Formats: sequence, structure tokens, C-alpha cells
Amino acid sequence: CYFQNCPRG
Amino acid sequence: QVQLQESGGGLVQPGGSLRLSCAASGFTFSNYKMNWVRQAPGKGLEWVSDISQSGASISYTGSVKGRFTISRDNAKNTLYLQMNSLKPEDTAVYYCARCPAPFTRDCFDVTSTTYAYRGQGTQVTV
Amino acid sequence: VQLVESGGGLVQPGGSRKLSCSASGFAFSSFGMHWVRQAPEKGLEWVAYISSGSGTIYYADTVKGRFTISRDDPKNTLFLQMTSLRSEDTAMYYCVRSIYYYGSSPFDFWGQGTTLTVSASADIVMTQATSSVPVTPGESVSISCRSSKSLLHSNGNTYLYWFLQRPGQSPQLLIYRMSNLASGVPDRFSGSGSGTAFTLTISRLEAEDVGVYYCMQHLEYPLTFGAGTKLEL
Amino acid sequence: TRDPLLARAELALLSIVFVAVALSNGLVLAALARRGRRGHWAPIHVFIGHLCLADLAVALFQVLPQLAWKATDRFRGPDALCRAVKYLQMVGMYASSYMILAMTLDRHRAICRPMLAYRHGSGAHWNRPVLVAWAFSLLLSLPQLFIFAQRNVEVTDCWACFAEPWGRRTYVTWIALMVFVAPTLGIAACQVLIFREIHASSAAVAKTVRMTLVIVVVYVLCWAPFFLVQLWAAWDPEAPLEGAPFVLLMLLASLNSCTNPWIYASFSSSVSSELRSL
Amino acid sequence: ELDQLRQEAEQLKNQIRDARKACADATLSQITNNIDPVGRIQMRTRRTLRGHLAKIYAMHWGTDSRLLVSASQDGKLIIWDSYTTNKVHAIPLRSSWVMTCAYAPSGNYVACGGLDNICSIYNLKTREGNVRVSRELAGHTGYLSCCRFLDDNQIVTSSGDTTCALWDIETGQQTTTFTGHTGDVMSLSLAPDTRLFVSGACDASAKLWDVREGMCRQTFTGHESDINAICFFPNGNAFATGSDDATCRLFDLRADQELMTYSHDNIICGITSVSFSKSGRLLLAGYDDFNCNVWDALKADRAGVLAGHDNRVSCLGVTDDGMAVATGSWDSFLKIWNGSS
Amino acid sequence: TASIAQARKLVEQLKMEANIDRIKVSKAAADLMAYCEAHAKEDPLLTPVPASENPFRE
Amino acid sequence: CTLSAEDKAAVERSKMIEKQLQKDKQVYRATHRLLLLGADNSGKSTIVKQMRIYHVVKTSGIFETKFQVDKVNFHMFDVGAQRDERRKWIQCFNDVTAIIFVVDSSDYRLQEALNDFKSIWNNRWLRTISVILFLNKQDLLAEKVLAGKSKIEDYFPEFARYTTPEDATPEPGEDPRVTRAKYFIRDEFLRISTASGDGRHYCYPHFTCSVDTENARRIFNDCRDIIQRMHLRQYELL
Ligand SMILES: CC(C)CCC[C@@H](C)[C@H]1CC[C@H]2[C@@H]3CC=C4C[C@@H](O)CC[C@]4(C)[C@H]3CC[C@]12C
Ligand SMILES: CC(C)CCC[C@@H](C)[C@H]1CC[C@H]2[C@@H]3CC=C4C[C@@H](O)CC[C@]4(C)[C@H]3CC[C@]12C
Ligand SMILES: CC(C)CCC[C@@H](C)[C@H]1CC[C@H]2[C@@H]3CC=C4C[C@@H](O)CC[C@]4(C)[C@H]3CC[C@]12C
Repeated sequence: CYFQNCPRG
Repeated sequence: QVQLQESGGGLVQPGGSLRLSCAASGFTFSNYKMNWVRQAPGKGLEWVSDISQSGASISYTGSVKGRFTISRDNAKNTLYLQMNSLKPEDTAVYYCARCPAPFTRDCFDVTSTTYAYRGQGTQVTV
Repeated sequence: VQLVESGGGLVQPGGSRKLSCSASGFAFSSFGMHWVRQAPEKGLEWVAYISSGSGTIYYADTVKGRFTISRDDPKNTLFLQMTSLRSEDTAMYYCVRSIYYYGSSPFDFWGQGTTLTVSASADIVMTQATSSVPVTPGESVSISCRSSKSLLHSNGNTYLYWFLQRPGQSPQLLIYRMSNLASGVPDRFSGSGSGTAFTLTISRLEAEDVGVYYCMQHLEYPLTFGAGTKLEL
Repeated sequence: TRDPLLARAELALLSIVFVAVALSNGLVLAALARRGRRGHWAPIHVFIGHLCLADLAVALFQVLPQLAWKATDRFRGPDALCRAVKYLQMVGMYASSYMILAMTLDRHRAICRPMLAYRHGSGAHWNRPVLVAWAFSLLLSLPQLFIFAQRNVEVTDCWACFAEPWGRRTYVTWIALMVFVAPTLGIAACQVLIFREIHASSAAVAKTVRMTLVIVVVYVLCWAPFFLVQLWAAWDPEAPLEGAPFVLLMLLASLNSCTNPWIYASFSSSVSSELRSL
Repeated sequence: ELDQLRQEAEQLKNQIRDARKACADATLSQITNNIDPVGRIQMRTRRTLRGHLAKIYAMHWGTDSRLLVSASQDGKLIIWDSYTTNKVHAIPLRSSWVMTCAYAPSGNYVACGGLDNICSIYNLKTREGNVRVSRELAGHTGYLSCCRFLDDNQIVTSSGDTTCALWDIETGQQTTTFTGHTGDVMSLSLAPDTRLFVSGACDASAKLWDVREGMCRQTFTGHESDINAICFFPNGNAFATGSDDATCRLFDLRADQELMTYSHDNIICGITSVSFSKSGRLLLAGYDDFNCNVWDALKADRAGVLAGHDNRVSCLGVTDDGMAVATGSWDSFLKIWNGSS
Repeated sequence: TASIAQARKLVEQLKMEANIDRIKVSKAAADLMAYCEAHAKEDPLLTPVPASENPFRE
Repeated sequence: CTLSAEDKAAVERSKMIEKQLQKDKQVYRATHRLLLLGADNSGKSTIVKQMRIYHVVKTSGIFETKFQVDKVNFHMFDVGAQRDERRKWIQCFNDVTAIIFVVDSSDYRLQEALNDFKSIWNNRWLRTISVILFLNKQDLLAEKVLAGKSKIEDYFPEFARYTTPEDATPEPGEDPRVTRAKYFIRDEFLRISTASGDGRHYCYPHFTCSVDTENARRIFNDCRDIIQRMHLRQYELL
């Protein structure tokens, strides 16, 4: 996700 | 060298007929469009008619449109003008005149005052 | 065609002075310009260069931090700004034009120069074998010059130049690229060389041939002159 | 933690999109050059070229670092590295978008103001319009360096933090305006004006009608799904962020970079015949 | 009436034709059945020179085989360093409609002209850094078609009035005028001996002139249409001509007649430009279809093709040392061609 | 009528062109052949030189 | 690297020349070039004279006039002392924006003008050049046909069958005989033009008088249309 945190990690 | 020589001109009565003939030499007659040009005594050259390489396309000025017919014989290197119903205004020197370059649609200079590829002309009186 | 330098005069050490060279009678914008100086009893020393269109500049290491060169083509004028002046800078300064293209002759015209008085490495070295030669009119004479490096470039040119300074005049170009006679000079001069050793020869001396002859290399910056050979007549 | 049962789909999706971009842009760029070694290098070809370069930059610096990241569980590197990556991920968006806008304004200028001769010079391979598009793509990406750092999300990851009142809301909405909305309006407006001018003067009308519909439709269909989910996640604090389609649509931004070359390679006959002749 | 004079002229033509016919004992084609053909000739574009804005109409090599001058109808005249491709000078002309271009044998001057009816001489070597017009020669009534220096003071011109003239340059005066063509004189070339030159015109005729006597020596007439280009053979005893009839022809000044013709059924467009190689064994001709064909001048076999140009080949020339060919085109580029070992 | 002057001038020029002497074509052809072979070794287009002495290489 | 000091300076000179050529390239492209043709009886001299006044050597072979409309610059050329043969020198103009062809519509000589136009239109090098056609001296034509003393059908007998086209715009309130005459003469040129244009070039007829100020606007509007079609071609929209 390019300009925002992804939902998962 | 390229040379053209017209013949068959002369006096004829109004309503009479003539055949002009042009003999061509020194070029591959079949590759060139050819024209007839005339000069009435008081004026410059005027174009009369032309015929394409094949004899397919033909055209005339309106002053002759129904009265004259042009034809060619690519087997004999000769060009004809059948003239019928001649009129006093048709009195002129008639010239046989080649287009300058082969295989082309245009011909600019055929009526110019000193064009090179044009015959000596023949007088017709009416 | 003329060039005339102005400014100069007497300056205190550490002072600053501007020289100006004003061109007239030629297409000044199309020429590169050089400054060359001559200490009062010494040979020539190249100082600085400004290209046509100002795209390239070079300096001698003795001035590299101290002087700046600039030009104004609309006013056909050339400036040298000097700072931190030293006794070493006491010299005549000459303004010299040059134009570079295939077959051109650089350094072909020199100004009259302004005198300036200051109160009180990998460079190719050019050697001229004699400081003076005694000569007579009608005599044939030859001057020799020698280089620490071969001046024959792989393109086949030999970048050697010869200048004459007459005792009352600025230098004059005699020969360019070893063999080409300058436009104005008599056909009595001729030039030859090996690429490392070179000779100027005069077929028949005349009274105007008296003076000091300087060779110069143009293979690399800095440009370097010989010490000069006098003819005594 | 994450289930590989879904993470495998993210890795597969990015792998498919990566090859689709890389192959399609490389192919058209090669054919363009295969012609471009000849004469007749027309100004339309300059824009088609630089568009493909912007789309390869999307492949090499947006998609590939995301895949290499997401194939691992965490960004395995220092903050001084990640900031550069997060910056370069964003440049691809602005470049790919504004190349289309620049190309469309030039077509409008060429046809709706035929007598206006542009004063400034050009190369064979560059124009000032293209350079402005690149220049803005670099400038606008800079805030990524302030947004992202290695942070103690918990042991650490490369992570974004926002001042709460402005929040994600202000930044994410600004991206949507800059990349999606305004270019669509600009492209549509210019194409409408070209149609009106030609119609006021037909196969040229017909081809204009075909390409205007394709461009504005396909552009919206690529961007609208991605930005819809991105804005929703930014505005709704309880969106279904973990939901499989939500997670997948969050990745899909580069889809537009796949379709761009086939469109303009279809309409440019000089390129279309070059693809048919391989 | 002139008919007697016509008959006398026709009688003289018959006499000349019979005399020339009696000399045609055997053809060049029969004699050259002994020699080996040249084989395939291949040449590569070693340089492309570009910078003109419009179609290039003419070019000429300097005698050093390294400097080259070129003229285009955007109104620039450019001098090129052939080895480096550096531009040495760019000269803006007073009239855009330039049609001819020449480099003085000393390299001190270039000459230029066209539809202005004026031939302008530019001094390249002056105390100032700039090229300027030395002289403008005016007195032709139609456009300038060709010009060539004899030396730094004498230049020969031909024009669209059916005339050539020899000029002093120090005074802008026609020292001699040559008259007898009946069409536009299209091209001109000087013999190496420089005492003679030949001109070809839009009357399908070529004429041999004596620059000192001021008179037509001989007339040659084999072509069927306008002669666009002419070139002396290096021996000076023969010359070649190219026409809109799509043929070249070779004439010998002493057999007084056509030796040979170069043509092929696939070729149906006019020839713009002609030159020999240094040995004379190759004849190069540029065509309206924008190839150049290389002909074995002795066997009349076609032996090679130069095929890089995108539009009408307007001019070509071979360096005096024979080292290279240059060709110019309406595509606005010059290309330089050389063989390979 | 001035045209007779042009015809006179043409007839006079045709007289000059008739008076010249002419060699047989076999002699002319032999001269051209002999020239080409005598200079064949020094034509860089007929016989290309090595790249070490082609100024236009590369 | 390998260049000498003087060789580097020679390259620097060559780059400044290119910098100058790139500058005046902008002037060259921002200017439209026009060839003006017409016989001695045509009014073309009055057109250039009027146009030279309203906007902006004894054997001179060519003449030029400069004029400007809406800040667009036009150079218009007409030949001076050239001979009547033109098959060679006309090839110089293969790259003008348009040819302006001027005809005296009252000398029904018209056949000579038709044959001239036919040669220009069909020539190998001038094809792809559009022709702007000024049918001039319309005031003389009106008076001549109203006097009835001389009949067009003496020269073009098909004029007995020609009938005024429904496109005809007799806006002056002209007599319908004048209208039928005008459009007949116009249509004889269009007969030639439509026979071979192949969509590569077009003819733009205008009825004109020597006094008419509008001629500069006419040329501008037609050049706009010519250049617009050229762009549509190279942008591959056409
Ligand atoms: C500060 C906020 C409002 C953002 C402003 C961004 C604006 C100023 C920038 C972003 C991208 C830029 C453009 C994209 C490319 C072109 C091509 C050029 O041929 C015309 C201008 C044009 C259209 C630029 C105009 C200015 C532009 C639209
Ligand atoms: C012209 C207006 C409408 C748009 C201009 C762009 C502005 C709003 C953009 C450019 C850079 C962006 C920012 C840079 C980084 C941060 C860090 C974050 O912790 C708080 C918000 C903040 C400060 C962003 C807010 C939005 C921002 C300031
Ligand atoms: C963030 C903002 C500033 C970005 C704006 C981008 C778009 C909408 C802007 C940039 C340049 C603008 C245009 C450039 C010039 C013209 C000419 C005019 O006759 C019709 C509209 C048109 C085509 C404008 C439409 C809007 C436009 C395309």
C-alpha cells in the first residue's frame, strides 16, 4: 500500500 | 535527334475536310502524350487537342469539340487530326507538339513561344 | 583592426586594478582572447584565456586564484581584474586575439599593451639554444627551438608557433603549426622540424629582421614560450 | 501475523501485474524504437515513448519493491533505505498520470490552434511538456520522506504516522484529487474540444469518438476501484480493512499502467503496423 | 524564304550524319567483351551531415578533398569539415532560392546563385572574422543554373536564358557570352585542361565551347529529353550526360558521337546528377526515385546501389583524390560513402 | 525578316562542325579502355583501401 | 580526451553555429510561404500592391512581399524576369504552404487558364500542394454578360445545358444570369480539381475584385484549414 499502511503485516 | 514533321495541310473550303499527319522520329513514340497546337495569324499559340499514350484519354477545346478528332498509331510513329466542317476562323499554322518528359500526366511548355519539341507546322487556309 | 589596452599604472602591493582592452574593426564576438605579459627584461608568459561565447576559461597557476577574465561583446571590450598584486606582477600586458577552426591562424594580432608597475610542473618547457646570434644583412641565418615533449599530435599537426618582436613593437606572428607562413610576412622565412626539435630560417636578412624570436607550443594549456633568441645587427 | 492462505494471493497478484506491465511496455517501446531507428520520428512518437518509460518506472519502483517487501513479512532494512523506497513508489503514479495529460493537451493545441507556432526548441527525443511532467512527479513525491520511518509498531516496521486533525484524511484526499480526479477532467475537456473543432470543419470524427470513449472509460475503471478503497480506509476508522477483497484492491493501483500502451499503440497506425510486423 | 537555308542546313546535317556514321566502325560494347567485370561494389554511410532546414539543392568539394560546401533553400550556405563533421562557416544568403554552389580551387571564395538571376561571390579569408559578399554579378535574364571558377578572378555561369557567360570578377563584366542553345542551360562542367567546357540544356543537346575563342566547337544530340547533368571523363576526351529520358550516355569528343548508353527497363525516372570515379571506371548517377546506381562505365552493367536517402537525390560529387562520394537530397541530409576492404 | 540571320548563323555553325576531323570509334574506345586500366590501382572506390588509411573509417 | 587544444576549440565553434541554426529554425517554421501565379491579364499585380499597402534589381528574377494577419507572418513570392517556360524553375516551390492562382474571369483566354491550372494540379512535385483560386475581375464579368454582346457558349457550348447549382449564393442581389455565368466558370476549375485530388490537396475558390480588402482574411482562413488538415494527418487522426 503505496501512501498508507497496509491492513496486515 | 528529336524531330517532328507535319503534312497534309493546305487550302480547303468552309464545310470541307482535311487530314493533318505528323511523323515522329528520334524518340520512343509510344511513351509520350502528344498534342496539336495552332496559331491564327493575329495571336499566339493556342492548344487544340491531346491524346494519351494508349490513345485512351482524349480532349479538345470547345471551339472544335464536335468538329475534329485526334488519333495516333503507335505501330507507325504517326499522329492524325481529322478536321471536318472547317470554318474561316480555323485558318492557322498547325503544329505537332510532344510533351517534354515520358510517362507523365502534365505538360507545361507545349504552347510556349520557343518550345523545343514541336514541329515546323503546316499552313491551313479556309 | 586594432586593439588598445588601458588601465595599468602604479599600484601598491595587495592592491587591485582592472585592465580593459577595447576592440574595433573586427567581429570581436567571434574571436577568443588571450592575455600575455612580459616582465620588463624577460620573455613572454601566457596569463589567461577566454573563449568565444565565454564557454571556456583557463588561467596560469601563478594567477589562478588571483585574477579573473571577462568580456562584454556588446561593448566590444575585454577585462582582466587583478587582486592581491605582487612585485612578480610588474609587467607589460598584451591583449591578443585568436580564432580556431580548420585552417585558422591563432594569435595573429596583438595589441600595444599597458605597462603595470607594482611598488617595491607538468608544463612543457621550450628551450632556445642561444640567447643571441650576431648577423649581417644578406646573410642566411637559422634559429632553433626544442621541446621536452613531442609536439606532433596523432592528428598529424605540429603545434609550434614562431613570433618576432621588434624592439619598438608588440610581437608579430611569423609561422603557425611549424610550416604555414603567416599572411603578411615575406616568403624569406621558412620553418621545419622533427616534432621535438625545430628550426626557423631566413633566406636573406634585412634590417627589419632584427629583434627577438620566440617559439611557442600550443599542444596543451598552459601555453609556454621559449626564452627568445636575439638577433644583433 | 498473517495467513499465507491470503498472503499467497497478494504475491500472485503482484507477480501477474509485474510481468503484465514489464512485458507490454517493453514490447511497444521496442517496436517504437524498431521504427525509431528509421526516419519519420513524429512528435506523437515522443509522447508514446516517454509514456512507456513512466510505465516501466511503475513496474521497477512501485510494484517490484512492494512484492519484494510483501513476500517478506517486514521491511528488512533501515529507515534511511525505506524513506527512499517509499518516495520512489509514489513517483510512478504522478509520472504515468501526467504523461497522458501532457499528450492530450499537445494534441488539442496542434488541432484547435493550428496557426500557433510554439516558440521554444525541442530535441528528437524530448520536449518541454514531457520534462515538466517528470519534474512535478519528482517534486510531489517528496512528502513520503516525512510520512514514513522505521517505527516501534508492536518490534519495528517501516510505518506512517500522521498528525491527527489533518490525519490520513487530508493527505489521501489530496492524492485522489491530484492523480485521479483532475487528470480525468483535463483529459475529457480536451477531447471534447477536439471533437467540436473537427465536427465544425467523417472518419476523423469517427476515430475521435472511438478514442475519447476508450480513454475516459478505461482510465476511470482502472483508478476508481483503488481510490475508492483507499479513501474509505482513510475516512472510515472501522472499514473491513482485513477483508480479502479490501486487502487486494488496496494493491491494484498499477492496473492502469498495463492498459495504456495497447490503447495508443492501437490508434497510432505507425505503431500498430510495427506490432503486426513484430 | 528560309527554305533554301533550311534545305542547306538539312543537307549539312545529312553530311555530318553520314560522316559520323562512317566512323562507327565498331562499338565500345564489342571491344570491352574482353575485360573482367568489376563485380559487386558495396559502400557504407561513413558520415551523415545534418543541420540544413530545407531541401539541399547543390554541393561542391574543396580541392583538399576535406572541406565541403552545401546550399539549401532555407537560405544558408554551410561549409563542413568532412572528417570531423564540424561546421566551419554558416553563411546567410540574401535570397532563399539558391540553386547552385561552387568552391574556388584556392579555397579563397565560394559562389552562389539562383532565381535572383545574380551570382554572388563570398570572400572566406579576410582580416575580420566574418564572411562577406565580395561581388554580385548581374546581367543574366533568367535563373542561374550552374557556376564554376576557372581561378580566383574568372567564373563561368549558365542560366535559364539560353546562354552561358564568362565573367571578370574584379570588374563585374561579362568578358564573353556563349549563345546557341535554344532551351534552359541546366548544367556545366570544365575540362581538366580548363580551356574547354561542355554545357547541357533543355533542348536535348550538348555543346562543346572554347573559353578563349568564344564559339561552339561541336554539338551532340543523342538524348530524347532534357539533359539535367553533365560531367567530363577524367581523360578529358569524353563526357557523360543524364536526362529525363532515364538514360545516361557517353560521348567522345573525337569520334564526335555517342559511344554507349546506360539504362535498364526497371528504371523509368529522371537522372539528376552524374560523376565518375577517379579512374573513370565507375559512373555514379542519382535518380528521382532517390537511389544512386553505380555503373561499370566500360561494360554498362549496373554494379551497385546507394540506398540511404528518403527523398530525391539532388546532387553528388567525388573527391579529387577519389577517396569518397557525397550525396545530397531533398530530405535535407548529406551522406558520405566509402567502400570497405 | 530577321530570321534569315539566325538561319545564316545556324548554317555557318553547321559548316564549322562539318569541317572537323574525326577518328574511328575503335581508336576512341581503345583509348578509354587503356586509361582505365593504367589508373585502376589508385582508385579507392574501385579497389577499397585498408581501414588503416581510410580517413572516413568509424 | 584525445582531442588537441585547438580541436576542442574548433568543436566549441561548431556548437555555437548549431546554437544559431536552432534559433532561426524557429523563425523559419513560424512563417508561411506562398507562391503567386497568374497571367499578365490577371489582376495579381493589384493584389500584391493593395496587400502591401494595407498590411506591413533591374533584372530581378523574383519579388517578395511580407504581410501579417493575426500576428501570423506570410511571405508571398511571384516570379519576375523568368522566361515563359517554367517546367524547371517551378520545382523550387515544391514545399510552399499554398499556391495562389489568379484568373481574369472576363476573358472568355479562359481555356489557357484552365490548361495552366491542370498542369499545376497534376505535376509530380506540386501535388500535395493546395491551390487557393481567385476568380478575379467579377465586376467586369457582370457588365460583360449584362451587355449580352458576347456569348460564353461560343467558347464553352456545354454552357447551354448548365443550370445554376442550388448552393449558389447571389447575396449581392445580382442578376441570375451573372450567377449562372459565375458558377459555371468556377465549376470548370472544380471539374479538374475533383478528377485527381485523391484527398491529398484541395482547391479553395473565391470570387474577388481588385478593390476588395477582404483578400488577406481569405488567404488566412484557407491557410488555417490547410495546416489543420496537415496536423490531423500526422497525428494519425485522419
Ligand atoms: C499546488 C496544487 C494546487 C497542485 C498544482 C499542480 C499543478 C500546478 C501542476 C501539476 C502537473 C502540472 C502539469 C502537467 C503537465 C503539463 C504539460 C504542459 O504541456 C502544459 C502544462 C501542464 C498541464 C502542467 C501544468 C501545471 C500542473 C497541472
Ligand atoms: C493547496 C492545498 C489544498 C494542498 C497542498 C498540499 C498540502 C496540503 C500537503 C503537502 C505535504 C503534506 C503533508 C506533509 C507531511 C505531514 C505529516 C503528517 O504528520 C501531518 C500532515 C502533513 C503536514 C501533510 C499534510 C498535507 C500536506 C501539507
Ligand atoms: C490541480 C489543478 C491545477 C490541475 C488542473 C489540470 C487541468 C484540469 C487543467 C490544466 C491546464 C488546463 C487547460 C489548458 C488550456 C485549455 C485551453 C482552453 O481553451 C480550453 C481548456 C483547456 C484545455 C484547459 C482545461 C483545464 C486544464 C486541462
